[PDB]
Amino acid sequence: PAIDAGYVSQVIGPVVDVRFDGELPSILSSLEVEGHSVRLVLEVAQHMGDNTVRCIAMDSTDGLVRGQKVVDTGSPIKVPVGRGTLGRIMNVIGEPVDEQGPIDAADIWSIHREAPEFTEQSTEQEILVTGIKVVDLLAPYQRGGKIGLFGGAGVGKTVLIMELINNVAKAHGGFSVFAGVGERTREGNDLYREMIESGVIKLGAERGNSKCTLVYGQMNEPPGARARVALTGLTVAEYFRDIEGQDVLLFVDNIFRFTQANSEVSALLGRIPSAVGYQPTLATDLGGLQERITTTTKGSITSVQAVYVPADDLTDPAPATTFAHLDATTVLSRSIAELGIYPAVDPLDSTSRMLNPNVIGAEHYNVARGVQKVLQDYKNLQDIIAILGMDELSEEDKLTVARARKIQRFLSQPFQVAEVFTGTPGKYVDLADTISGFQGVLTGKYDDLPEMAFYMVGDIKEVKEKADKMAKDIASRKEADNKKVSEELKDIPSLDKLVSEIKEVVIEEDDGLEEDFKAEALSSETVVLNEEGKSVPLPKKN
Amino acid sequence: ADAKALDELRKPKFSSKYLIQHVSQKLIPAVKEWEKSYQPPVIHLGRVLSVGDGIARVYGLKSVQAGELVCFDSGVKGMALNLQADHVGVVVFGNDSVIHQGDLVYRTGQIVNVPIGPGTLGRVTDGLGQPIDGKGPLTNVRSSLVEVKAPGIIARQSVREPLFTGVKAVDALVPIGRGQRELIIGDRQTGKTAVAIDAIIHQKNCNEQVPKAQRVYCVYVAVGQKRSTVAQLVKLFTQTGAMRYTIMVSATASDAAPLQFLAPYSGCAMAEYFRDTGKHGLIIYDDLSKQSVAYRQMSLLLRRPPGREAFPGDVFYLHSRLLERAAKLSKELGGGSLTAFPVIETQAGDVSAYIATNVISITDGQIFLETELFYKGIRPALNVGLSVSRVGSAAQFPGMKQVAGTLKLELAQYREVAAFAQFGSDLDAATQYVLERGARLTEMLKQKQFAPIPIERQTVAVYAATKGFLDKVRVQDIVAAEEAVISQVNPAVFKILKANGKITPALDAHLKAELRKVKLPGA
Ligand SMILES: Nc1ncnc2c1ncn2[C@@H]1O[C@H](COP(=O)(O)OP(=O)(O)OP(=O)(O)O)[C@@H](O)[C@H]1O
Ligand SMILES: Nc1ncnc2c1ncn2[C@@H]1O[C@H](COP(=O)(O)OP(=O)(O)O)[C@@H](O)[C@H]1O
Ligand SMILES: [Mg+2]
Ligand SMILES: [Mg+2]
Repeated sequence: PAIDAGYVSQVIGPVVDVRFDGELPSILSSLEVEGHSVRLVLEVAQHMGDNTVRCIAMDSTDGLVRGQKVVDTGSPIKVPVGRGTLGRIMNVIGEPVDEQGPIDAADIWSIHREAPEFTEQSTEQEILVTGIKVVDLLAPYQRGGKIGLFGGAGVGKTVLIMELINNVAKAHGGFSVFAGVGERTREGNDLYREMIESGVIKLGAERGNSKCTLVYGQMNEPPGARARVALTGLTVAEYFRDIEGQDVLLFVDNIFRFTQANSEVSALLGRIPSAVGYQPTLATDLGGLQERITTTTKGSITSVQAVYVPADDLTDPAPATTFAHLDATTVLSRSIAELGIYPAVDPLDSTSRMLNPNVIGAEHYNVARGVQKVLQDYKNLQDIIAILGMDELSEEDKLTVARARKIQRFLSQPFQVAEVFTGTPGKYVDLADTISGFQGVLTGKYDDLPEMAFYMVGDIKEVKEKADKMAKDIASRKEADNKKVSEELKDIPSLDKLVSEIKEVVIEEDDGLEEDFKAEALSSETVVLNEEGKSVPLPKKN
Repeated sequence: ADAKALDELRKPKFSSKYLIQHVSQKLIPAVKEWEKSYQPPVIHLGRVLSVGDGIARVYGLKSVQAGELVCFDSGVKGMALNLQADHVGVVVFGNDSVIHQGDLVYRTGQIVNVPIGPGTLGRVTDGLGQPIDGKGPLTNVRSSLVEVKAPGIIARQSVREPLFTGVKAVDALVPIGRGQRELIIGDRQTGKTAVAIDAIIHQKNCNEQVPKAQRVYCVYVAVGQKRSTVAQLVKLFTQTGAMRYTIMVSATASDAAPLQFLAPYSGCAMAEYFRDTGKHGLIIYDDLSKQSVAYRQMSLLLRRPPGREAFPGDVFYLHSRLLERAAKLSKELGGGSLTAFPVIETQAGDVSAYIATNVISITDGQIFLETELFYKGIRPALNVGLSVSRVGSAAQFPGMKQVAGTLKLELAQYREVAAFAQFGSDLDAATQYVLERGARLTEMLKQKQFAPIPIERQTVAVYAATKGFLDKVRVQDIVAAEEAVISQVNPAVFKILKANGKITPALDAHLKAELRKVKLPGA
């Protein structure tokens, strides 16, 4: 009872020091706080030195008193893994937050482990066709690769990661894990309700036929829950990769919030801060997390991670550290999105390890490098285009500018998840079609077509049909005078006839606020507690 | 100086007591000689060790909770921020000059809470719920915590209901769902407050004709502003009768930075009464970029390490945990909602700043207000290309959704044929059509202050703009033409558009009929 039960020494926001009279717990062990309003779980971070451990709290620490009993569990935060977690939502510590009863755990796995060794590294490169033109052309994804979507607050990496879910997650036959780390709870609810009506999540007795498990540590959570929920997502994916042995998709929306939550709790751990304001241990924390999202000899994790960049700064150390861990970076730009080009992928900053002629073929590699050379020459020209206008260019330079504006518009593409707020239906573009289309624009076969026929079209057929649609209208502007449906008898009851079918509403003018209200009688004085804990009015001195 | 070599010094190891009973009989007369020099010892109360910079370090308080509202003997209230091994760090909700070393700190026994209920409606409170309008204490109310966690995934549903803001540019182009959060971002003096005020006045106008469960109860949180501006605003709300539905939380520029920091949380706690009881709330955190500055002051006075621009690093969490409470609840939680309108002031149009991009990553859309459009008289100065509300889209007025799609496409074409013409030297006469239709629609979209427009009279006006019926007025008299359209068209068609919601064929028949028999003043 006494030993292996420490007491809360001090509370500093999300950081709780616990004092153990004997038998201190190991670092990364989970501690339960007894007597709290909710389940407060403390993960041990440091051994402070005077029989004091220093812990990070997975919930809010409001209500923690400096004597509270803290019970060691002798093990880290351990979450339910297995096939029984499919079609469920879990929080960071593994509790089900979908109100679907408990989680049928095949095993209960610790969220902390080591990365798979160098002996267990799988080194095999195969393409993952997404149906996105700019991704499949200029920065093609790997089928067991780590994929980072770098974004600057509103440039569209959640729309892009949702399109990658829509396009990839059904053609892929294995399981899928979505880890929401520090994002909107509205987006988690939308993803849940649209994975139910897609049949990817099946509720009730058909739960075993679900293809996706959701782990959510969203941005209303304290900094201890956002710093560990990526590890819960990795544990759920790692059980499928290792024990079940099959191919997993791991979508992590904002892996930046892991780093930001560690830098929030890191100032209160008593560390000297590093660059811009960050924890000194940024690179090893991110490395220890990101080295576990790999494929092995036994399984495969295709990892898509949204990476927020803080003030549109790619030299900020959390994006600049994340860049080393990714096989394919898709860098999304703000200035591209302000040209209306969606997805706002920077074609001269998004790289891949698969843009290699020994991997994707010489034709694909050559059309990708040709597109990049045209766009780079346009970017080199834009400074003199802005001042001197286009009238001072050479004629091969005007050809460069015309073809580059054409392929800038042609990398734009409507999405099947943006069709709900744009009206345009979304186009999946196969790899051979986008290769042949960009090869044709590079050779010169479409110099007759205008710029805006390439904008937001799927194939190179659809730029031709959009020129057919744009051209035909170029005359169709008026001559819709009468012979309308807007007559006064053929479909038409009268206006005062139309008022007579308006239904009446009941207006009460009571505001209905005092219906179920228990009103606390506030005092005229500040009621305080005295030395004995009795609710006494505030005494009168100063 | 070991620890096991110090616990061995708990057991007695002297065996010679010629000084224990020498001083044990001389200690009590010594303590009784210096007795009036003792302050009485303090264990469950507190005593101020050191106060400064708005942070009191308090000895004692053995059983305070973290985040608990403590009370100084001056009457000024605090918050037990960090409980430490020997003291308690308290942030002082008020001026720290009335706190001295040696002052008794009394624990109130409750985590920081504000009065919420129906009786807080109509009232101007400070950042902690204490009323400043002078008309008494808050009756018919109950206290509730300011730092409650936002509802989870399973306690939410998608926004469906359309929450009309009364602004034509907003309700046409950037429509706002009922549980949405929409950012009003712009420079200084660009109409950021005016959009939120028009939303509040429009909710007063709509509450008189909805059946008591679609009523929206506003809360205005005025953080960091001048007190004269808040006084003029409360005067305006009482002059228009809107104060019957709104609360005015105000922590002004002279107030302490814990009060300016906490005022959005107290305002959101007051509005969460309406969210959690099936009613509907609207909350405007006016200049959340001043709440971030007050929190940066609090963090740098606690000597916490600064990060980007100087901000603590949990300045994202500061705004995220606040704005996440603006939800649309599920059917088994009442169906209530809370719409948030955070306001962020940028410097010289830089929206890639730190707090700006922090809140753009939290909210569901933005309302950009450009200073160039504002200086040219286009008011509300909505940057139509940059402002977005996709969650409010497919949750808006169906009659307005019919007309606003071609409005959006024509404004997109107008922006690009204005970017096409950096110069007046080459006319095309095919782009000149859309360049005059776009200057028609821009003049159509601008409206004047404190007069929000009902959604049917917005729908009819934009119907009369994107179609014909307005091509004879040049650019100048389109405000007068739109007023003539609203006044001269038979007012039954507004009732049909309101109750049917959309434009039926039998309705746009009478729309094309009634719009041709109005007399436009530019001829
Ligand atoms: N729709 C409008 N039509 C005409 N004038 C307007 C309109 N909206 C605002 N204004 C004028 O613009 C001025 C600034 O308005 P407002 O106070 O709403 O902007 P603001 O962003 O709050 O500026 P600040 O934040 O610096 O107070 C006001 O004096 C108001 O008269
Ligand atoms: N592919 C796209 N097509 C059209 N609009 C987009 C696209 N991607 C982003 N947007 C616009 O950008 C906004 C932000 O998208 P989101 O993915 O939520 O950004 P982030 O996650 O980077 O903050 C959306 O509301 C949408 O209006
Ligand atoms: Mg996002
Ligand atoms: Mg203002």
